[PDB]
Amino acid sequence: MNTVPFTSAPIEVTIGIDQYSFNVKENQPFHGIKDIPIGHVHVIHFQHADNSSMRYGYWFDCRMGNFYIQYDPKDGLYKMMEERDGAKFENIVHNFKERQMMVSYPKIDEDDTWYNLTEFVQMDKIRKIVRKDENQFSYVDSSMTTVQENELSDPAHSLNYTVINFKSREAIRPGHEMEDFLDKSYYLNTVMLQGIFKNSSNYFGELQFAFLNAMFFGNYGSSLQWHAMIELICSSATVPKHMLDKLDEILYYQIKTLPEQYSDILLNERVWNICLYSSFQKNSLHNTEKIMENKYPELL
Amino acid sequence: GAMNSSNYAELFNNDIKLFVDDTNVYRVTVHKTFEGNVATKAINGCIFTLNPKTGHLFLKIIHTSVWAGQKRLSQLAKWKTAEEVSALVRSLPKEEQPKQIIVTRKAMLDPLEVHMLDFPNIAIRPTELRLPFSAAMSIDKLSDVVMKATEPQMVLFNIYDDWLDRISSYTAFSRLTLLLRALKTNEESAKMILLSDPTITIKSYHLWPSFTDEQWITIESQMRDLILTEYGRKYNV
Repeated sequence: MNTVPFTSAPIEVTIGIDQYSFNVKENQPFHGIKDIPIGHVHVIHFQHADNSSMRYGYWFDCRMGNFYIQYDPKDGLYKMMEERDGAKFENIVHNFKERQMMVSYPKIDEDDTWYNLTEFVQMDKIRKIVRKDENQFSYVDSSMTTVQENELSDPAHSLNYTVINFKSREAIRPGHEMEDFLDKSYYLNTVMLQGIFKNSSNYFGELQFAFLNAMFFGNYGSSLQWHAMIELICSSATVPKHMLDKLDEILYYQIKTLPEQYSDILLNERVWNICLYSSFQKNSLHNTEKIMENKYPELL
Repeated sequence: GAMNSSNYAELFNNDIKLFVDDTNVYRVTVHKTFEGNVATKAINGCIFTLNPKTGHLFLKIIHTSVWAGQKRLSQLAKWKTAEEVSALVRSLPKEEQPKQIIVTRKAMLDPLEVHMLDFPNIAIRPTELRLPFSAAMSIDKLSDVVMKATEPQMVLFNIYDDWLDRISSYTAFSRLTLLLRALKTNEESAKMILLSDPTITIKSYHLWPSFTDEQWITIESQMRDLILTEYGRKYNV
């Protein structure tokens, strides 16, 4: 059970830790989050009370180092930092715990939600999508654009999601135009799975990461990537049976977790209608079709 | 974006462009089977690919053999159209390749875009214009070469005959679209108007009769009359 101490909380802020969130008051004696489950990536995220613009946050894995948050009054944000001195860090956390100035990661024992959302998400893959190699943790915010968005402008601050484009030479073999456009199996299985991702676990990890960035930060490019990776599978006639079963589970937990009031901006009508009702896999996503029909029948 | 009434003169500028009409690619007769079910029998079709500035028509004849043993033919017909237009562009010298291809039907956009990925600088555009190119098969000489084809064939025409010697490509296109609109609205009447006077013939190397400038004005008047009448009937107005 790992800990992310906070130096202080000088500005009023809503703090997220994975799917949970807490309001902290200006100069409230808040000194961090304890009992963070080992074995998963986590995201700690912020929305300032005075500027509900720029949700931002940090993907991290407590197995990779000792991380803490400290407010920077110059850049005006809560920054994640690594403490390289083990004994200083242990002594900081022990003191804050003894004074009970930390919130406890509020996981219910029965509750597999976070595992279910991050099953395939690895820090090493996050750090290749979010390039800042001097840190072990990854900063994301509402405004960061994707490599794909940038092609259609500061490359250092980009989300390097795998570019998916259904009307690209990558997606379409010369001489198989109609075949490859109407059945994306070539593109899914040869180009993306065998060629780029190497396996379905890496593909799902990027899909899950894109969703979480869309949900937690309202990152529009992330939402585009999540939908494109769903659509590429649903538009393929030939998908491994384990992949379809796993996709159905992944999407079910994503749709279950999405705030009801954000379905309007986070769910693409065309993609979901095509995926559940027209696509090759219209009948392969039973759990997802059932939760979508009971939670968001308007969209459909 | 879309080609409309606003940007109509763009058709007659010096940027090579082609219209592509796929209406006549997949043609069938619907008939009863012995068992009283319904079946289709394909007939020869054609891609209508037209340079509106020069009148150069690339009539790719679609022989019924291309449909043999294929499924979802109305879908295939769009992709076959896109394949053949892509093949035509690749066959043209670079300086003859179009900068834009305008499709008369929006369903041709994705098929043509995917076939033309190798040509990212050729713009594929829809049009808001309701162009009467479906009536191409009412031009006797084009109908004849399509129906007689025993194999896939490309036939080259100038759909304006020698009109550009006397009129601009704006006026030539306006005459063509009026003639085709007439032929589309009442084929029998339109053909009657075009041939009624036996002294005005079609040259062996032409599609339309050899009208004088004055005879064209009469003809064009008679076509406008035909179109307005028909319209009053269609709508009772």
